[PDB]
Amino acid sequence: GEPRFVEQHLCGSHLVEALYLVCGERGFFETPRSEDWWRGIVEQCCTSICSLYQLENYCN
Repeated sequence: GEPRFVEQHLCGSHLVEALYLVCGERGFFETPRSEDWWRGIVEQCCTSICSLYQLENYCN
């Protein structure tokens, strides 16, 4: 029952800070992603709900 599996609404600064926390800047985000990739993250985490663990899998 780890808290990182609790889904929530990641919008605005919450989503930016969550990406810095679980995905980091070095590695995945060192290469710019696509606008469609960013559309899917906002859709799955801001419009819908996603967990920090689910967000980590988007960055592999």
